[PDB]
Amino acid sequence: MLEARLEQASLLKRVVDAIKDLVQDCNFDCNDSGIALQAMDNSHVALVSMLLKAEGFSPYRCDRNIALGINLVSLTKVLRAAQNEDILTLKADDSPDAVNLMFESAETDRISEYDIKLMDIDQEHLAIPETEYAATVEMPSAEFQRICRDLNALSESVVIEATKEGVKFSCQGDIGSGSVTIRQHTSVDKPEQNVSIALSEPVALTFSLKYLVNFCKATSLSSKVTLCLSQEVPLLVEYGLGSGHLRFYLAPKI
Amino acid sequence: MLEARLEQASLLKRVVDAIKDLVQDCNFDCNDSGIALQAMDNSHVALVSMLLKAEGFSPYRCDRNIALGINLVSLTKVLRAAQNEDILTLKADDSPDAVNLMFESAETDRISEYDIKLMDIDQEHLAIPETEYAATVEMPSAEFQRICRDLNALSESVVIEATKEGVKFSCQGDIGSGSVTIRQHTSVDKPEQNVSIALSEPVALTFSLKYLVNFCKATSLSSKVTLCLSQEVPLLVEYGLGSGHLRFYLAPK
Amino acid sequence: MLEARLEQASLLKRVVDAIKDLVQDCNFDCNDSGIALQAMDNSHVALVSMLLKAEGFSPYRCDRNIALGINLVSLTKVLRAAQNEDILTLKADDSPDAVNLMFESAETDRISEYDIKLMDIDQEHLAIPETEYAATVEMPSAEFQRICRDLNALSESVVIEATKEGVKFSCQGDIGSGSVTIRQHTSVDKPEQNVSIALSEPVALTFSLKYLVNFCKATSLSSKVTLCLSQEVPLLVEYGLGSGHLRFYLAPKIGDE
Amino acid sequence: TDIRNFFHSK
Amino acid sequence: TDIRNFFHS
Amino acid sequence: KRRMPTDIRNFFHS
Repeated sequence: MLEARLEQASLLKRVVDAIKDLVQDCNFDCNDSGIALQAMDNSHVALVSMLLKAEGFSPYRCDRNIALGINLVSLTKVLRAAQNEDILTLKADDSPDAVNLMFESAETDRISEYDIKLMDIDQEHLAIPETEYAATVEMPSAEFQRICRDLNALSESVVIEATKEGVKFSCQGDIGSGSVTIRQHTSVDKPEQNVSIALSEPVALTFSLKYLVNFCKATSLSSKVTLCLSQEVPLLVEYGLGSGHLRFYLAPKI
Repeated sequence: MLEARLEQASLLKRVVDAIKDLVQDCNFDCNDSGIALQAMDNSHVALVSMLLKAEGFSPYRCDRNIALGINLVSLTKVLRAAQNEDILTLKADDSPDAVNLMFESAETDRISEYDIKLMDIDQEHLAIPETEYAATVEMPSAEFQRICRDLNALSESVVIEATKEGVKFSCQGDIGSGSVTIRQHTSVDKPEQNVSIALSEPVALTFSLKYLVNFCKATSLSSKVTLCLSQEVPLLVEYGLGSGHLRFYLAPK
Repeated sequence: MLEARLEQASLLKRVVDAIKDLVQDCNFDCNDSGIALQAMDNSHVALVSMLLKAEGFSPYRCDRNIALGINLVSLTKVLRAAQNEDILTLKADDSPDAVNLMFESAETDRISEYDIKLMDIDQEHLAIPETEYAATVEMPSAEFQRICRDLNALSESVVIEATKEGVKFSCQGDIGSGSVTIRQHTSVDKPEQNVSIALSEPVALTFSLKYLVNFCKATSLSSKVTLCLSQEVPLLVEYGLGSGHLRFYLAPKIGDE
Repeated sequence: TDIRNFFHSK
Repeated sequence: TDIRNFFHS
Repeated sequence: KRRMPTDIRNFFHS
């Protein structure tokens, strides 16, 4: 019924590690598109939107649409038993009581198999309206993670101000104030430290640093992160997965 | 008089780190062959059997049979004060209340000296019979440790099944079930990841993963581990020391 | 005003990490010679004496004498936001309510800028006299750190005995007794393991191992540490910063503990 | 503060 | 359960 | 509170 095989298991390992601390139990909706996920945290403050397109699996085969209700802590415990370079095979029958994961060793003739009992999750699906953002910032994911951790040590809220010149992350706390200003940057041989600002109108919004630090647990998935800002819409933090995406939506502090 | 000198102190450090979390207070029985240890855990489910042969000590001199009753936490605190590549000298009188430990640095002309007070431990000696095991598995110690920790995250018990094809470690829990199957594996390039299975009779037994994870704290002692199984005897997990051995015996569930 | 820039922030981060766990709130006294610090711990058993010479900053500019009262935990949180390979600029106004720190990336145009609110701290400065010590020991700082940690696992107090043979650190505890004896080790091929013992009179004093372990948080500042001892004077544990120094003074233990 | 103030259900 | 059912005292 | 004997202020003048 459902088979999705990852050529290197690392991807799923990182994907689950980028999600678990934000949302506990989730539905993996599998269809002809691949595997999608939409989940709000228990706050109802942020929203995870993940798409793993059929392109990414060795054979991807989904005979019928299926929702796999999985506890992400259990899935993390099962995925920790796989090596980054193992061959991962996910399978599920029609009307499944469990999801089957198989990890195949590259070198040795070693085979691991796990069966995770599925969950019944009522999730209330939300409609994402395909938004045009006033400001779009492309930056190194590790630099954004460092900024978020640094400012989170001082405060609970960060102001992101996007202009044509660059982006300014600022905060205020008991210690005092802090700011990191990044500028529009191009490099030829080393493009891992590039910063792009596509802007039609300056934006300035305030966000929870705890949620941004949780979002930055996706840093291992890509060397670039995209921040999308506009008034009256939530912030979009997007990590490209290669034939898919992992997106976090965060409502501003009002 | 007893003097036993180890060329690299790391060995004793790792042995005590491999024993302390399973058994706290232990007797080191010292005789002409070397330093032996036999101890059960407090719930009496597992048994530690260690032999440090005189061959491994540069001068070994044990004039009389003697029992050094040591608290392994105190010994660990003292042994942490030695470097991995230090020279260790253990000394004791014939009627001792304490043991003398000396750490000599190879390069710098540094000498550390400690006197550890001994304790009185009532000796539980058990007779371990000359067993012919139905299954004998030689595998990478790090792989066995990884399997044990992985499955211990999922369950409390592991079924070890040794058959003609290979060895299967299986477990069941509230989350679900899991299994890791290893096969006969010889390689000519990287031989540290070799797996040998000598089988005369298929075996299937159930064990506590907590105790196996505690056993795997001896991983630092050897790159290979040997598992010895039979339907009616306890599991043997053995780590070679070169000049001796460290063995864990686990009663099945 | 005050402006002083370090080409590599590492030093200040390291310096602050060697002091914060011993003393939290302190005044940084800035003048034409540079940035100095003298602070006692809350129990008044140890004393930190730091000098960061103007030599170490490429532009150093201090127009008037200024005392920056800083909470070292806050400063540590701010300094954690600097990379080891950043350009650090410390700044202060004439009548400052805060101190300004700037971290500039070497590669890229990235600028991090922080303002730490200052504190009102009355510092009780002591006159530390130019002493000629009976014993002076130069040894690897990491070796001294291991000695202190090892003996702290067994006891609360260490007896330091400096004689012509060498220097011996001994302790006694519930587990038993222990001692580490070092002798000078006149040079090697790899000279990071040298031990120097300059002695004019034997010394024997008892010290708190907790305070010495806290002192050894300066191990990251230099590969060697200097111990200075004399009967009836405090122990001096010194780490060189090059164009500056960090010194710890510890009063000997006098009790029945 | 609620994310569902920006995203309509179903 | 109980290692001592296999090894005589 | 009195100063205790282990106190660097017993060793260094004001």
